[PDB]
Amino acid sequence: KVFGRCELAAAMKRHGLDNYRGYSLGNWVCAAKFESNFNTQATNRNTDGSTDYGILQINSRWWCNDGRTPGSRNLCNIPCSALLSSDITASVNCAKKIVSDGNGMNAWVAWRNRCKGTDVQAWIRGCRL
Ligand code: NA
Repeated sequence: KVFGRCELAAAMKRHGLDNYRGYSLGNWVCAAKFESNFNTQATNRNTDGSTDYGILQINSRWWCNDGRTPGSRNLCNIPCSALLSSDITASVNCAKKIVSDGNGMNAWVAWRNRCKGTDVQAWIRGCRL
């Protein structure tokens, strides 16, 4: 599923991401824009053999099982395919664990490089929230 900007903002707010660990909803929408272009089915293979999955490009090295990332963990206790669903529940629940990990949203390269320090509220501007 490819979400609209305001459609994703509404879904993330319903699932409790607005101000989760102090990160405003615009931070999460900005991260999803630059990680996946709002596409739940996005996948990207990394140099280390791990893969990034879904709207927030969550990595198989630590967070999910994809059956082909040797010596990796599954800290969200999910198959990586769960992160590709039209329903963002699994991605949101796993993102909450990731952002609690120590480096906050710096865990998302696209957030650090393209969202951090910018007018992230622009990403929810005009939305009926
Ligand atoms: Na894994």
